[PDB]
Amino acid sequence: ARVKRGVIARRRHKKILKLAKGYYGARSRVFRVAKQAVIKAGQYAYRDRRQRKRQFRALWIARINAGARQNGLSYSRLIAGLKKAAIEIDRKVLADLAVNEKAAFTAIVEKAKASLA
Amino acid sequence: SGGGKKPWRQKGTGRARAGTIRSPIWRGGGTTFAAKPRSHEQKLNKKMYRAALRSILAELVRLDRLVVVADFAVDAPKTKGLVAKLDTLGLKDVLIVTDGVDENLYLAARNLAHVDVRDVQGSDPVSLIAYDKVLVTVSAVKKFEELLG
RNA sequence: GUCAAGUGAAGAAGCGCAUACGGUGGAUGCCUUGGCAGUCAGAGGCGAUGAAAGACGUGGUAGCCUGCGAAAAGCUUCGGGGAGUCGGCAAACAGACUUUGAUCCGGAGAUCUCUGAAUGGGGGAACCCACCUAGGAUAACCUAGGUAUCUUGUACUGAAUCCAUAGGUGCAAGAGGCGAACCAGGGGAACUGAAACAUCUAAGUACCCUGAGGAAAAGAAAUCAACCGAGAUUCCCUUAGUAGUGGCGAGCGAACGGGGAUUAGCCCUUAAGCUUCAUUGAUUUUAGCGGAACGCUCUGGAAAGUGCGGCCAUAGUGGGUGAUAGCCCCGUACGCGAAAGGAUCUUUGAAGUGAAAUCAAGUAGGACGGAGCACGAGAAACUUUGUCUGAACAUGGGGGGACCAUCCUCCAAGGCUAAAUACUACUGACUGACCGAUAGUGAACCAGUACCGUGAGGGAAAGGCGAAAAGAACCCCGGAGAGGGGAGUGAAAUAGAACCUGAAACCGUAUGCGUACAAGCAGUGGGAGCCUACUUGUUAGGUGACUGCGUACCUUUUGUAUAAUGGGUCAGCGACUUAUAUUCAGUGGCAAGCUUAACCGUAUAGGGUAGGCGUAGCGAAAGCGAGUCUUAAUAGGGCGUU
RNA sequence: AACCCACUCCCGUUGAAAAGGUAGGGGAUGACUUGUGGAUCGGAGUGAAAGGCUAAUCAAGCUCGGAGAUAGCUGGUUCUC
RNA sequence: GGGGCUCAAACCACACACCGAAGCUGCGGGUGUCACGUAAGUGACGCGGUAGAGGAGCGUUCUGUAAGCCUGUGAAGGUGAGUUGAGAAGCUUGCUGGAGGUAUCAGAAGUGCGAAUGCUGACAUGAGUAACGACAAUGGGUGUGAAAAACACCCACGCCGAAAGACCAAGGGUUCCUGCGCAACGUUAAUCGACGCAGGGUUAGUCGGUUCCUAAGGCGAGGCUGAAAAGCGUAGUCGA
RNA sequence: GAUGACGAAGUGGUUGAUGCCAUGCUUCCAAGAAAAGCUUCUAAGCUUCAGGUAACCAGGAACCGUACCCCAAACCGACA
RNA sequence: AUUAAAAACACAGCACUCUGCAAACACGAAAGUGGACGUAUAGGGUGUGACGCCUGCCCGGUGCCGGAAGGUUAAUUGAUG
RNA sequence: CCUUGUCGGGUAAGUUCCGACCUGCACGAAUGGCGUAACGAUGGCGGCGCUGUCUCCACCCGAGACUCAGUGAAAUUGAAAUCGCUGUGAAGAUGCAGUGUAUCCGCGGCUAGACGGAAAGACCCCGUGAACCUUUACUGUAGCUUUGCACUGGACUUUG
RNA sequence: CUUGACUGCGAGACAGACACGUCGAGCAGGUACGAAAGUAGGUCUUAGUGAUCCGGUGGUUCUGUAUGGAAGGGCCAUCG
Repeated sequence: ARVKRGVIARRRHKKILKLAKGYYGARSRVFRVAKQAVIKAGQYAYRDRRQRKRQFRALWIARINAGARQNGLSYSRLIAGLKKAAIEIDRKVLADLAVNEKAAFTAIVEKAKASLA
Repeated sequence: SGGGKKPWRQKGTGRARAGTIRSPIWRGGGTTFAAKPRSHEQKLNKKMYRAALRSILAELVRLDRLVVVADFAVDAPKTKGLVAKLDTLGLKDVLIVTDGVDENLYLAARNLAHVDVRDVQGSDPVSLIAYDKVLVTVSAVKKFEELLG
């Protein structure tokens, strides 16, 4: 039972080279470089499913900071005043109301100033 | 064949290190754990053989796969005669186990495509499980009780 | 309209990514005229009647293979075959041969150049020069025989030296050389292991040498056993990794006793046996002959495949035939078959041999020095002998592991013997959970070639059109090119000869988008824009401006982005196997038992329980035993006991 | 001068050349140079001696075997959870 | 760390708020173990990992299953797309291909490659870069040709001339000559060639060899010697 | 330009070798191949025809190598 | 040979020592052969190195040469216990 | 060795050279001691000539370089979208941090870096590695030599 | 005064990878001293040492290659 391994080696290399397509030069077309680029892309993608949740939070916080300062309040005073009250409303929909629904965000910052924090 | 000399000297050549042309890494070279003619015949105990037999005659009974006849004898060495004798029984793809194989019964069905004629000593677990029905004579059932217990 | 300030879309020398077509390249798949390994048989040699191995010739075209040998791809006969043929790469073409029977196949002959043991003498293999006899030939030769050395036998001859010895001449017979292994001998390592290394091991191995045969060798008790017995030798399984042996280290390793395969002993008051002949029948082999049973239909280039209905079978899983065939062909099961050779067995004569003469003397034994016996000379028996010695004579003699008595058992110093056993370069058949072109032989192909070496010696790469050459008439560009564009053939030519499929690396052309103020493992998270398909949206594909994070992989290390190692890349290949002993787990069968090994077997069955392990242990042992050992101890203690 | 040699520089070092070229240099009737044939060979030759040379190989040639020597060393060891 | 900071954006206190991790919590999945459960069935604690132990799988080739099933209404292979699984991977399909393939469950392994200065082929990069082999030396004309720096001829220029000339031995083995050619070889082109195809050419009493003779040395009947193989040698007979 | 016929002068002096006489001559030590062909002598034998020696006549001299390269592109250096 | 040409090696000359011929010595399990068809003015080994002047002291170690014959001492003998 | 010892000469200046001295680390008489004409592709010092050796290079002549046409290598190479500085860090960074500079791509040059390329460091270490040389290492052996016993005898004499 | 620097052991611990090592009540047999309880298995304590294999010596109940013995081996004590 001699078994000739050239038909499975090819499909495994096609799988790696298909995962590597779009990359520069030998990163997309030779196996020993495409393999490393695919593994590295996988590590970065694991890391960046975490940093996505880190980076969007900071953007929300920066937009809420900018929207609250137009109404005469900090970010931090706003988050404190929204817990002297009870809003349970997150950084995502507050940033969305900061850009889009500005009168509702003004109502929210006035109910935070109403709790005097 | 060949492969006595070192191919090159070991230093200076700037090349990887070889001691023969016929190394198994090389394409002329040998295979690393090259086979030699071995045996695959293993030991089955006598009791384990006889007890594996006694439990496939039991399944040939339960699955309605075993067929007992009083005697099974053909007249002439003709395959057409034995086809006609099996077609009365409604019987294709059969292992015929007689007590001793007659030469008429052997000359017929040694051409026939799905029929095998064996004796009781000459039956085996693979041919009992393989053929879709198993025809035995009464003398074969006597002989199986003598052998198997 | 003007002037300021702001803002910025196209415009790519070239690149990047994606896509689509190509090119290179030969992977992959599929295939096989080649290998590899067994089983069952064969016959086990060929050679002075000139071998194995060659050189040169030999053909209508003539290079190389393959045959042949100046009678040269053949000649003569017998026998078979019954329609084509003049071997292959190599298809065509000439001149022809064949039913008055070619070609082809087997048996027997004839010829058989030169080399090579090479043998008339030389020699640098395939060349050079001879002699004698017989016959034929007109100052030139030609035919057919001889002409080596050695050994043995014989005849003639005869030196010193008288006799006869050496020697010499002639006859007869035989030898020599080659071959993969097997066998019996002569001579015999070292690496290695011992974790160094000397004894030892490896190992009486490898190698070199000499003989013989189809087998050889050995073999008919001066053999073992314990007072019972067995009876030649060889081979296998055990006893047993046991007793021994060993720097008592590494290791090396029996025997008794069993189980078998095999079957015989004849003689030195002359035998079995084996040869060679002549016969007596018989069997095989070298070639062949016959050898059953299928039609219609669909798809298709083509049917063996589809659908339906049959038939044959001592023949059904063979090969190939335009796709997969028991019924189309060659075959297969099954019967038949030989002018002539060969081989085995059998009669019944014959000549030989065995065969050394007459039961064993420079022999047994011994002293030194070795070697072997599993046994490193050791308490060292037994065997063999290089040196030196040296017996008895059946009221002898040697063996029973130092040695001595007593018993038991054999008769050495002369021989010959079949089978079981080993091996396979060589044939034939069959087989494979063997390979399928980097594999399998080094070698599927014009391979031990090409090539490399002064040589010994080393040693490649290279398979596939199509079912059939139907291998592309003709036209056009081009150099009466190369290569193409058509046309034809074909089912298919992006099957067009470098020809099945035709991957990846690598190189292009086309389209989309992004790229010329931007700094780094080239991605990843976010993300605008643009472009295509859709059909539109909270989509799919392609680019990815801009932006956060971000120093490859391996290996080694305490630690590597490391300026440590390793890798140019791709595609193939490339590393825990196998055998035998054993231990543990899991899983089965039998169970106080289980299990067989060789071997027998109409053969994976069944038989064969010799042997192995278990049912009892203790002790160094004798021994004793549910106990035993130690001990003065019925005490203690160690080990053991539903 | 031929011939034989090889002291110096420079070039060349992937060479025209695996040891050369060009300029200069030494011997050049002899312990000279050379053709052709022959002899000596691997613990063995030959050596006006250097471990020189023995087929571009030399403190023990080449080749084939023992042989897949041995390596407490280095390198490598292939799919998944 | 930089910009920059001086009733601070530095320091010493104190206060309140905020950001900040793969930590915790929420929400949705998968898995291990343990306990419960007529086995749906939940709970609870877990779940970084090198050497290493243990457990469970995928895929490749072969054999049985298989005289089965699939397949020329198109196999294997190749190349895309979609899709499904924790993964190895699976499944469906467009094109290519043009004859084979192997559900399932078992048996067996030449069973999985990126590294070994790994083997062997193809192909890159360096790069259209260095070179193109003595610095005797070339310039026109004419022809032939598809095309001439290079071929041939003419004119002229150089160079060797104790050779760059004529010849013999060795070694080579047809390279010689003539027709036809230019793919490859020629470090460029080639109409030329020591290249390809096909023909032809080598004439001896006197030149060389054989033949005659011997040197070194070889071999050597017999012979001496040596475990064998063989060594040495007499007669001899090769050897320029 | 290829070929057939015809075809002038073709003599004298000097210098001359590393060639020849010369395997000579002189000299010196380092003291300078073998064997055959050749000349000659007999032996063993012949019958002393054969054999030898001259003359003359007729006839013969086998086989093999010869092309081409050798201060080389053809040999030895993997190469023009 | 291919990084060292020299002061290195060689050399004439010198001295020591061996060798009486079947030589010492060398290659050869041996036969044989070289030395040498030579013969002590010859032949081997060793050291020194033309020439000129010279070549001093030491015989304890070690070697080599000779010497008595006392101790020791091997195989082999094989008394005695 | 100290050491470039001291003194003389040579030079403007002399660790070298020549002549002495003798405190010879550590000369010394055939592993010869001292001299020595001639002879060295021999070592070291000084001089005359001579000059691109030099100050200090200028110009010229050919052959490459450069461009054009034809042919067409190499070592190396994990992939590259391949800056400077200051730090940091397996401790000397194009790739890390901070920060400056910097439109995109050649060609000719030059070599400061890529711990550049070439050779599994030669030095050093290590291996219960190897090889070969030495000897008064250990163990042996060829050869040489002593005696016994054979081959090997008789005859006398001295003698236990 | 005298041999307890005893013989057979040895519950149990300490130490400890192993080989080794350390302490030891008690029991039996025999003894010292002491009138007797009792002390005594060396020394106030911890160093003063060396495995195995070979050999030597003295015992022995064991073995003892056909048997009776020996040889050699085994166990026990001891030496190099």
